[PDB]
Parts: sequence; C-alpha cells; structure tokens
Amino acid sequence: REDAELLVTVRGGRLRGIRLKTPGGPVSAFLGIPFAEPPMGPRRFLPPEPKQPWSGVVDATTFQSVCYQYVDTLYPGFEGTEMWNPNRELSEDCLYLNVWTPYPRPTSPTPVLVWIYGGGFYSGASSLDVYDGRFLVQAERTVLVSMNYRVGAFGFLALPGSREAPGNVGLLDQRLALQWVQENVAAFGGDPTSVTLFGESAGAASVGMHLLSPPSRGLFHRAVLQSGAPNGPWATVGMGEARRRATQLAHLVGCPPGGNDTELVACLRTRPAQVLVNHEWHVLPQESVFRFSFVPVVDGDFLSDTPEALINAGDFHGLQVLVGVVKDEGSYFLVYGAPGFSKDNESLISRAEFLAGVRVGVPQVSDLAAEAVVLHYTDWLHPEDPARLREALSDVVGDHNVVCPVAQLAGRLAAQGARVYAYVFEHRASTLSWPLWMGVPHGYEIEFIFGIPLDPSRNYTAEEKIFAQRLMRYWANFARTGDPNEPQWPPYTAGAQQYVSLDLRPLEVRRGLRAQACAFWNRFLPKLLSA
Amino acid sequence: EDAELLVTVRGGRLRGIRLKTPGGPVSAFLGIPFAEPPMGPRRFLPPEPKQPWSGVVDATTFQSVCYQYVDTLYPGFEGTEMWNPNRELSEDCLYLNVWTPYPRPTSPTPVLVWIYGGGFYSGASSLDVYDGRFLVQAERTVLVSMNYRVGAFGFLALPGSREAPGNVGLLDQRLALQWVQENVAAFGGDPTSVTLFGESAGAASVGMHLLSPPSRGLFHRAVLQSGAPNGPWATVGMGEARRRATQLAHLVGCPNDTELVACLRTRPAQVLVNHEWHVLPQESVFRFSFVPVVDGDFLSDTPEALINAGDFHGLQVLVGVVKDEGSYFLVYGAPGFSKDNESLISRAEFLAGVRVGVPQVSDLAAEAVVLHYTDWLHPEDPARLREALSDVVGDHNVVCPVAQLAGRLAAQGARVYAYVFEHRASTLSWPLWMGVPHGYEIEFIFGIPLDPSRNYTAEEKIFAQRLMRYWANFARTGDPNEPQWPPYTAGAQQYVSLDLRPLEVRRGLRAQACAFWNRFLPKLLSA
Ligand SMILES: *[C@@H]1O[C@H](CO[C@@H]2O[C@@H](C)[C@@H](O)[C@@H](O)[C@@H]2O)[C@@H](O[C@@H]2O[C@H](CO)[C@@H](O)[C@H](O)[C@H]2NC(C)=O)[C@H](O)[C@H]1NC(C)=O
Ligand SMILES: *[C@@H]1O[C@H](CO[C@@H]2O[C@@H](C)[C@@H](O)[C@@H](O)[C@@H]2O)[C@@H](O[C@@H]2O[C@H](CO)[C@@H](O)[C@H](O)[C@H]2NC(C)=O)[C@H](O)[C@H]1NC(C)=O
Repeated sequence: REDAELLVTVRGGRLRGIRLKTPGGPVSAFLGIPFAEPPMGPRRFLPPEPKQPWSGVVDATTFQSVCYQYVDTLYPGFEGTEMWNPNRELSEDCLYLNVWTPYPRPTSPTPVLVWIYGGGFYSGASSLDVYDGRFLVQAERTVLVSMNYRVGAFGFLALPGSREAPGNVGLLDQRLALQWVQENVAAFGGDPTSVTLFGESAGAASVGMHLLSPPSRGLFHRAVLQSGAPNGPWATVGMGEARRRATQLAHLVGCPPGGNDTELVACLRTRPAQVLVNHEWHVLPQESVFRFSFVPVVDGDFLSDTPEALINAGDFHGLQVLVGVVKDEGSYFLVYGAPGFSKDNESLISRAEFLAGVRVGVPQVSDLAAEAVVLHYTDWLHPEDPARLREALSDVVGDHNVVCPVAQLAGRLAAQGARVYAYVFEHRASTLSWPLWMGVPHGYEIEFIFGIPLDPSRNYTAEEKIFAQRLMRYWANFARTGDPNEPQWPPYTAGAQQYVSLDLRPLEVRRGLRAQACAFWNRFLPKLLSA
Repeated sequence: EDAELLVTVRGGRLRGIRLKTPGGPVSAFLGIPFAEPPMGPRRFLPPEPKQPWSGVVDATTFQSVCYQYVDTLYPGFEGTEMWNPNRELSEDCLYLNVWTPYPRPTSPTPVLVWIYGGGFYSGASSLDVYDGRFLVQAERTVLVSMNYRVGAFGFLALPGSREAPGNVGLLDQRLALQWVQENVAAFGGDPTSVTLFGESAGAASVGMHLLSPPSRGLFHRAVLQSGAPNGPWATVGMGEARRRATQLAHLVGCPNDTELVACLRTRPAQVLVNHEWHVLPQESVFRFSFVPVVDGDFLSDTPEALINAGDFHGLQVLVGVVKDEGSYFLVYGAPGFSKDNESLISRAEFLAGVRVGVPQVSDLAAEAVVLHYTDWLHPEDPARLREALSDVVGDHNVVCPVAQLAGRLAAQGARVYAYVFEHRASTLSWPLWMGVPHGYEIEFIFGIPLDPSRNYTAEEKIFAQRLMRYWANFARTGDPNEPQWPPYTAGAQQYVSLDLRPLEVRRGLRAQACAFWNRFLPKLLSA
C-alpha cells in the first residue's frame, strides 16, 4: 500500500516522496515541496508568504517549475550552454524545494547541506541535472536540500522604499527556505543544529549575503562559497541604480502610460512574465560582460551596508568557511560580448581588441582606471602578442569579478576570527565540450562536487570518479566538522595565504590567490575610484 | 723646451705638460681659460669669451673648482671623498683641459668632450676618476673636459630678468663647446667629429644640448651614462625656480629682481653654498636646489615634450645605467639606511622612504608606487624592502628616464645602443648590499684600472680596455662594435650587460616598472 520511508509529516502537512536508485544504493527524495505561497498576480515582486497548511498528502515526487528566466540561445544545441538552461517549464509558481535523505531514514540527527544555485541572479534552477543531490547523499550520508528562488525582475527588481517592489525578494525566498529547514529537516533525519550552505557564482554571493545578514545568520552554521562572493562588482547594486533600471524596464514595456510607485508596480503586474524577460537586458547602462540587470540591492534592510563594509567590520569568530575558484574563471564570460572571442576559434585577439575588451570587462570606470588595468595586465616585452592578450583579458575579467572578491573575502574573514579553507580547482573534465583555450572554465567544478561522474549513463574516466569521491569527502567532512581533512589541507590566513590545488594529483599547497593582481583590485583601485 | 707642449689658440699661447701612462706618454693642457672670470658683477650672468692674452698661459696644472657644497657625510671615506673638490674653490673657475697623444697628432683625431655630473650642485673636471690620459693613449683620441658653474652660481634663475636669467652653467658648457670648434684643431683634434659624453647631471646636460638648437651644431654624437634630461630632478619650472631663488635671498639676509640680485652679489660665495640645500620644498633624496630652468630660451619646452616631437634621424647615442642606480642615494635621507649596516628596513620605514624618494606627489601616486614595489606574498621582508626602495629611487630618477629617452629617440630616427653596467669593482669601498652603485662605471670608462699604483685585478684592466674600445668605437663611427652589440629599439628593447663575461644581449630596461613611471603615473598626476 505505502512505504513508510517515503512518507513524512512537516508543519504544513503530509508529504510523499520517491525511492531513487543510485550506483551505491537507494536514496529517499522529496522533490518539489512547496515552501511559499505562489508569488502570482498581486504577489509578483512581493516578499514570499509562507506556505499555508494543507490537508491530505502532497506528492513531492518530481522537480517543480523553473522560475521565469531568460533562456540562453548563444550556441543552440551545444551541451556547454544547454546544461544550464531550464529543464522544466517556466512559471512564476516556482517556490519549491527538494530534500534528499538516506534510505532508510537516519536514526540519529545528520548534517545538512543546503545548495543555492548560481546564474547571475537572472537564471538557474535546483532541477538541473548537475545539481542532482542523490550521489552526495548516498556517498556521504548527509541530508541535502536545494530550493528555487525568484530571479531576474521577479526576484530582484527594486523600487527602494516602496512596499510593492521592495527588492531582494529572491533572497527572502532563500531565507524562507532556510527557515523551512530549521523547522522541518528533523523529520527527514537532518540535524537543524548542523546546516552548511554551499552555492556557486551568484549562489556563492547569496551564501555570503546570508552570512552578512543577521536574520539569516542564525539559520546555518558553516558556509561554502564556490567561484563567487557577495562583494563582487556584479553581485549588488545601489538604491539609485536599482530604481533607474526598474523604471527603465517599466518604460520599455509601457508603464506607466516614473511616478507613484504603487501605480507603477501595478502596471508592471499586468504584463505577461515573458514580456518582462524579453526586455531585461536592455536596462543595463553599458555594453558589458559579467553584469546582470536585477541583482541584490544595498538598501539598509537585508544588507545594512555594502558587503565590503560588513566584511571589514564583522566579527566572524565561531565560523568555518570553505572558498575557492576554478583555474580559468574569466574565459567563459568572454565569448558573451568581448570583441574577437568565440568558442569556435582560438580567439587570438589584437591589441586594439584587448583594449576594447577591458572597457567591456571593467564597465563603468574612469578612463584612468581603465588605463591602470591595461598597465597592469600588459606584458611590456610582448605588448601585442595575441595569445598573451587573450589570456590577459581572461585574467582581467576573472580577477575583477571572481578571484579577487573571493580572496578579499577569505583574507578579511580569516583575520577577523573565522577558520578559512581555500582551493583552486584545476582539473579539466574529459567530457568538457568547450574549446581547449578556455582551460577549466567557470562552473565546471560543480559536477565533481555533486558526484555526477558516478552516473552510469556518463562516460567519465575511472580516475575522475575517484576524484569526484575525494571532493565529496572534502565537502562532507567540512559540513560535519568544519574541517575538510581527516596530505593535509592547511587553513587560509591573511599572511601565509595558503590554498590547495584540486586535481587528479594529490593535494599541493600553494601561496597567494593571485596576490599581486588582487592587491591592485582590492587595495589600490578603490583609492583611485575615490579621487 | 719641448715644441709638442706649446700650442697657440685664438686667445694666445699655451704651455702644456707631458704625462706618463703605462702605455706611453701623453700631452696635457690643463686649466685653459675659456671665459672671463664670472666674478663680482658677472655672477649669475652668461659667460663671456676669454679676452686674448699676451705671453704664455701656464697650462700644466688643474685650475680651481667652481664653488660647491662639500660632502661631509662620511669624513675620510674613499667612497665620498673621490667626488669632493681636489682643488681650492673659486668663482674664477671657467677653465677646460685637453689631452692628446704625444707627439700631438698631425691628422685630425676624433674628439671626446666630458661633462661631469654632481646633481648640478657639485663636480669638477680635475677629479682623479676623470683623468683623460688613459683613454687618449689607448684609443688615440683627443679628450676635452670643462668646468661649469654649479649650484646657485650656475642655475639660480629669476625668470624674465636680465640679472639672473638662469641656465648659465649650461651656457658655460656651450661656450666650451664653441671653444672646441674654434681651437681643437690646434691640438690635432677634428672639430667635425665631436662626441659628447657625461654621467648623471652630465648626461642630463648632454641631453639638453641635444634638445637646444644652438648647441646641436657643436657636436655630432652623444653618450648619456646614468642620466637623462627628462629626469624628474634635472629641470625646474619658472615658478618654482623663482621661489627657490627668492627663498635663498631671504636666507642670506636679502634684500624688484634687480635689487634682489644686487644684494645676492654682495654675499661671499660660501654663504650662498651654506644655505643651498634649505630652499628645497620637502625632505627628499635625489633632488637638487638649482637645476636647469625651462623658460623657453635654452629649452623651448620641457625635455619630454621636445623628445616626443623631435626628428632624430642622423643621431647616434649610447645610453646606459649601472646595476643598482638607487642604492647610493638612500644613505642621504632614507630612514633606516647606512653604509655601515645591512640597512634592513621595516615596512614602516619603506613607506616613509617612498615619500622622500618620490617627493611632491599626491598620496594616491605614492600608493600606486607602494602597490607596484610591494611583493604581496612577502610584504614585510626586510631584505626585499631594502631592494624595493632602491629600485623605486633608481627607476624613478635614472633607469626609466633613460629608457624613455632611448625608446623615443630610437622610434624617431636615431640609432641607440643601450647597456647595463654590472661589474662591482674589487676596490669598491661601499658595502656589498649596494651592489654596483651609481657612478662606479666611470673609472672603467676612463681606464683608471690601468694605473699601476691602484689595486685593480688583471681581468679588470682587460675589462677597462674593452670599455674604452667600445666608447672610442662609438666616437669614431657611431657604432661600438668591431658577440655583437645590437641597437636598442622600442619593440625589441635590446641592451647588453657589461661585466667581465662576454657581451650578453637582454631585453627590456625594466619594462614593467618603467611602464608605470613612463606611461601610467603621468596620467595619474594629470587628474
Ligand atoms: C573568430 O570568431 C569570431 C566570432 O565569430 C563568429 O564566430 C566565428 C567562429 C565565425 O563563425 C564567424 O563567421 C562568426 O561571425 C570572429 O569575430 C567576428 O568577426 C565577424 C567578421 O569580421 C564580425 O562580423 C563579428 O562581429 C565578430 N564577432 C565577435 C564577437 O568578435 C573573429 O573574427 C574570428 N577570428 C578568427 C577567424 O580568427
Ligand atoms: C642601521 O643604521 C641606521 C643609522 O644609524 C646610524 O648608523 C649606524 C651604523 C650607527 O653608527 C648609529 O649609531 C647611527 O645612528 C639606523 O637608523 C637609525 O636608527 C636610530 C636608532 O638606533 C634612529 O635614532 C635614527 O633616526 C635612524 N636613522 C636612520 C637614517 O634611519 C638603523 O636602524 C640601523 N639598522 C640596523 C641596526 O640594521
């Protein structure tokens, strides 16, 4: 009649899950659990309302809809881009979460990993195949949770000060999911006193913002930030710029026929979701890569100050964090607008294309700041060698957007009481479809963290499956103990700046997360932008 | 009497002296007056040609050194005393010296003209390290050296005034160059093959003659050693020159530019010298009070502006630096440094040294320097900070001005040869942490190691003979070769290392560091 392992009661009511086959054994999965009221119609742009209790049994047996988002069409049918595209229908009815737990249910409380996907705050879904939590749960006997959150205008369009579109509601969907975990994860065997957030890119920036927001900080105990930080130049926006982009989006879709914020949002709520998605990229002030229209707003509520300020002034005793980057963070973003770049050739750019790419990769800085960038990333013994120029532009975008914000986040946390571990992911997957010059691109450590190479229908090498199991062990040991060890992985500190390389070879300790370059981005360039 | 030692120039008759070298004799004519003594009412005025004389001027010994500060940092120490005046000081100092082979050449012989350095505040043609006897015997050239007014006597300027016009020390040099054109053939020299060479402020002087049309017709080739006219220390603007001259007057009790200069001319020369260093606007190393002024006359624009707009086709220049240009200047004001300790400074002292080594720049510019010269994996290492500050000072003041001058000239038609002098003399008295300090290639260029009464090794004498051949090859043909030394170009940026080993070709005169000083920092300062 019924399998008791697949029946769980939470606060809202009863749920029914599925038994998942994994290479290593069965796993219980509860996919598509509603945690908020559907943010439809009058509740578009509003903070999430908690899901009201239900009678009967909710079938949590498949992934729910993807939150409405732009769908990438740059390389149609290409695996390297389609793997990030929605694998479910688009809907504003999208605030559901997923729980994976061992089969049978754990008898004693079990550490919990909570995943927050990335995608520039304009895309992403917990349902993508590369976020499949079944392998982590089977291999390491943790409970894994992932949630959807609203993206694009639906999650982050802000008319600051207004009550109809206050902004950051996509972050509040994440927080509501975290509150759901605290109240309900024990029913699945999870330990609410041992919750570790991990996320990638905008997911990592989200994790950092929960660290810096007191109402979120009490909902978890450790953090993992992969290829992202809340202090990234793309991750937040000012109140004035948020209002200008919101107002321009309205104007582009016929609203109003600025003004009263209530009349404005009300007009926006009458437009079909796809109409807003279609005009989203037009509100960006300039021709850029690695910039996104609707992102978290620094408005005094969710973030009482900028992530930079909160980081430098924070007390982080009692916190363990694991951070890292891939070896070639910038290359992926260059084929999305940088002159002379394509995945289908070598992208051997000229000096003129390099200088033009600097303004696209570092938008909105004075000519002087752009000149400092070029001075720094030019080899003045080979100022016009195309291969060096291509690699230098990739470093510019990667350093400025990922590596140096990550490094600043690691150094300040370590100096102010936190226990920090840092990595650089240096393995290029045998299955990677991107060209060779891109190296190890952004986002391609995730599949190894989630143990995807263990999927039988894949054709990863046996070496890569060992590698994946090593990384899952590191991540789960961190979740359990705040220490990935059990060759050792030394903590990161502001002085020694030690990190480990993650590849098929054993751990190798190195110093400096591009210390020379990040001194420019983190120490000097802010002083230049102040005068 | 020996006929070889009697020469008639346009002003009258001279009697020289025969000197010994290990390779044979040489004729020397020392202390030839080329200008009327710039005394009394003539102080601060451009030089006037020496009036003809009757009888025979005695040209057998060096004449007086122009009035200058005497360094007292390490009294009795050979490293500093070798640069101090070795004759009595006098304002009557406008004399020059000629060395020629013995017997005097009967065919026109290429001419080398030496302009000494000393920050435009010191120096003398009579110093032992500038002895021309070895070059003349070994390489069969005529060598000329002149004294020129330094300090306030040479470069005090009230711009626009006819009583203190400025740059008269440079005009002293030009007058000697005109004297060379009119009289050097009487010594066997060829006035159509004149090569200027100088070091530090002498090299800056050479560059300024390259950039001044009235001087350009008086020589044909140029050598600039560890100096350039575009250095941040080599010129001053009119406003700052007037302020420094006015501050000097107040410091000596004076007093209308006419009234100001008249009172200044009442003061003993040593009184002006005693207050010279105190007109500088800030504490600093590698800055000097009275330097050439850019007032539209001798220089119609800044040396950088003239270098960028110049057609230099038909010019050959030889330029270079020593391996550690900055180390010597640090013991004259940088906190934590001394020749008697390892000078292992702290980070705080490094940051303090940056403000004195790069004076008169905004805090933002100083931060840019600190960013570029910090190893952010070893930000506090004492030995690394000592080198970094030595690099800051050497790059800012010598290497990058030299590299900018080389690249611009080469890109605009002239043939450049560049070197880095990398041999530390066995006789060097400075501590080992200073490496190859500023100025210690000169003794090898002049062949001083060939002096038997000195302690140079057999290899160092061969090395000195190599360098004399390169320098003389350049003076004869505009090409030091005869392991080839390739020309310096803005793209390939090739230079050679000069030491006991054979020539080695390398690329880039600290290209990464000099891109910052040369390309970025000017834009920063303009904002
Ligand atoms: C390398 O490719 C880029 C991008 O090209 C597109 O992709 C190529 C693989 C090829 O299919 C092209 O025909 C495509 O247009 C080239 O940059 C483009 O160049 C074209 C023609 O000059 C121009 O119209 C586009 O605007 C350019 N796009 C971008 C993003 O720069 C580049 O010229 C190629 N370089 C080579 C051939 O080495
Ligand atoms: C190295 O020496 C300098 C200068 O000190 C002078 O020279 C020494 C060789 C010795 O003769 C001292 O008596 C001299 O005072 C040191 O810098 C000075 O340090 C003193 C304090 O000891 C301080 O009062 C001065 O202001 C400093 N002056 C400068 C130029 O910085 C330096 O600390 C010594 N470093 C070592 C010991 O390695």
